[PDB]
Amino acid sequence: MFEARLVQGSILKKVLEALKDLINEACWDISSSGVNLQSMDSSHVSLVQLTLRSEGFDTYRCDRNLAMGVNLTSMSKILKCAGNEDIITLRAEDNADTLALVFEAPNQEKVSDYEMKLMDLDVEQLGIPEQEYSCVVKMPSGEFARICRDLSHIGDAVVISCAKDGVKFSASGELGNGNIKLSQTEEAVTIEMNEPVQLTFALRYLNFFTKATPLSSTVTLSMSADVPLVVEYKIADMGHLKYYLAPKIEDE
Amino acid sequence: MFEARLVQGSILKKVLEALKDLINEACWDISSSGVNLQSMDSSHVSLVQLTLRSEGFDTYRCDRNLAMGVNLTSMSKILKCAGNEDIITLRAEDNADTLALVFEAPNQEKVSDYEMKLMDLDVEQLGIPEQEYSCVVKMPSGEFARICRDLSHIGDAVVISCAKDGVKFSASGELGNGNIKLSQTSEAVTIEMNEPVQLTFALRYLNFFTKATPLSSTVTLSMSADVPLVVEYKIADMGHLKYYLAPKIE
Amino acid sequence: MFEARLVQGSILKKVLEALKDLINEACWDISSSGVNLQSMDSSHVSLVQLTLRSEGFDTYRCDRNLAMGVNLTSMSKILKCAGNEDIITLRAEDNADTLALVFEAPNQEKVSDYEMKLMDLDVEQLGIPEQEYSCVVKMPSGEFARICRDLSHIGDAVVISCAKDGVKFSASGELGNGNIKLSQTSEEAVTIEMNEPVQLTFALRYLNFFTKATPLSSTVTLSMSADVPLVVEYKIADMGHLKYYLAPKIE
Amino acid sequence: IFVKTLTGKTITLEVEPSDTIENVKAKIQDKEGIPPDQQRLIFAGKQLEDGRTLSDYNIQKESTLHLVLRLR
Repeated sequence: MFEARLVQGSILKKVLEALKDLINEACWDISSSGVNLQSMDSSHVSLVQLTLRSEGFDTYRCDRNLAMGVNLTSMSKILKCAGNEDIITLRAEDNADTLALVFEAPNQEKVSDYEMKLMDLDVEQLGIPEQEYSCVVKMPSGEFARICRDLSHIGDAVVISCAKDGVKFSASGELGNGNIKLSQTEEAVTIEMNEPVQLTFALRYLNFFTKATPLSSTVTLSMSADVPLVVEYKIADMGHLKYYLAPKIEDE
Repeated sequence: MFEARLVQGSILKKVLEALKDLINEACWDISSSGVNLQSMDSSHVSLVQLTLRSEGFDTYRCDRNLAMGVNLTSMSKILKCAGNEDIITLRAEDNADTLALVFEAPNQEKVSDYEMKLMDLDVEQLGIPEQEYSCVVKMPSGEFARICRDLSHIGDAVVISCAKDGVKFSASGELGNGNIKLSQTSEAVTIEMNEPVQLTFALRYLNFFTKATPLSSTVTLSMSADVPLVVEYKIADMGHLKYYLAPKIE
Repeated sequence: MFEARLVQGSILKKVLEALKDLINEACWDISSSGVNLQSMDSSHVSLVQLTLRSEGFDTYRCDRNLAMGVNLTSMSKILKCAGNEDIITLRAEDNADTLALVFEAPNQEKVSDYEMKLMDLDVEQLGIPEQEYSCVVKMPSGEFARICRDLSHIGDAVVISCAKDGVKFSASGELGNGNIKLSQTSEEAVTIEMNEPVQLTFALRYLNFFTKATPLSSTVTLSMSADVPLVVEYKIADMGHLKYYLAPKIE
Repeated sequence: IFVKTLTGKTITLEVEPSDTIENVKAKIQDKEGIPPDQQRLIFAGKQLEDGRTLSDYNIQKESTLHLVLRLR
């Protein structure tokens, strides 16, 4: 028996909102320590890592480790039937050719229960022992989000540039070019660096990543020369959602 | 001449929204009793009965009985011009082939007047007559609406099962299946049954019915074994909007 | 060598909003007196006249007079990248084949910057006389927008009948017809300045094009006369104005 | 005939032996105010079935019937 009672179903619903477009089918890794999802997007470009640790839940029970094949789109389609304050529980048993999701309206008075068939998938891994980063930036999720949305009106790629004197998102296109700055600081931005850096990323995928904005009011950009950008959304003393994206070779 | 002055105009607006996507061409029966409508939808599937009683009008004058042929999407098109607070007046002169709609903005500044042509049409009646139902569920309109909408993701039909202590709506499709239980209190879902029942209905039509949600905070589901479900939306102190939908077999 | 600056940069946004649909590439003539633009729409139908006087700009410098060919849709895309709260600054150099727009958040830190490339302009100036009008109506913009939008469902054209008691907007189609009567008073305050009565038929299409200017002012003014183009006015407060010209239907 | 709840109280009524359970239940709510749904009737240790008549099983006059109500 795997069963997890999560009080805020919103977190789940959102998580799938931040996934379904980037990933179609995935195998959640459900163990004692928590629920993991590690998958390349359907174009094999960006790496996605979701960790929900047993702690952040309220009820967490996993007997035998199991691997749930599921279509994130279907699952999201199910979670759309859940209210935002609805307490949500996932329950699958052993063999588990299907999964059950129960939504309790708060105050109760209403209970909804669905089950979706599962798919036989295998695994992911994609471990990434990682490292310290020559640069890291904590900033409002929404801000970064619209930085991306707007600059995607100029170039098809943004150049992020980092020194403790601020941060700069530049882009250029047939329309001409534009350059955003920040300048440091409850909110806004911090920077931590052992070294300044400049990299070039595709706004398409970043704009995918910003779909997780509703999770944390803060996002974290981690980058080092010759290391993929890791954009970071913290989930509620629960887990985290990481997006890995390889920088362009010539900025420039 | 026929004239109906109605001070809360929203209602008419709302009524039309609850109709146009279901009924196409319809004939309003106009009598001293009030304005009535009974018609089969575009597809000859669902039944609709609208009742607006003369009493419920602030002014009601009918000097004879007439059958107004009209396209509901045209009347709706027109009504969208009316404001929400607008006093809507409705005037069909003696034997004219057209219809007048006057939207009087409250505060007496803007006053708008429209006239839409009518069609040569018939009445066709179709009274049920009436009966008592095993189960009668009284439930929030918004809830019924949400249930129909959410299930329609999952399947094309809904099984509604009414038992003394609660009500369940279920559906199944390729994606999986789902069930939603109400659980009577103990607004405020209410069950009156001399008997339990469970029936299957086409979800698209329920979703058509739920267009009447704005007309009231409370919807009524009335059915019994082997007999059309009845969705009822109460038009306050005025009349009612009722949809009849035959259940699936099995 | 010019830089103007507008806190309440929001205006620029809306200015481009009321425009980009109606006209694609235009030439902003900018003197030492202020920023100005006038152009026909893309179909050679409607006339458009915008003036932002340097009076409103918190800072203005124009050395040598400029004529800036620009694509309004693109400039619109660049404006979208500024906040409504944002204070804006427009900057060009002599010839200036490129215009630098700069966005400052009233939030201080977080300032953006852009360069949009310009175009080689044609030669354009209009014939607007600034004459006296038989009827001048003054109403809230939202209401005119409602009226135009609503009559669009009824028919192609809207007859504006203007008299001293008020103004009535009529329309027709294969549904039937409609009429909307406004009145006087008693922001706010609809008015009629009348000399001779007028009855003029206009095309709801271009009027609905005009109504996109509504976010600019709480009120619109309709200057009308017979056998002369309708004049629809939205007015930037403490700044300047925006005006539209549309020929009535003939006969 | 007598009808006693579990409370140990019978009460008097007039029915015609060789009759139906239902009309009896109706007599019961007349005074008591109980819907014939909310109620059930037990005599001779067995539940009395709806629609049957007494003469099926054997009964004479002056007989205490146990009135036992259905679930809340």
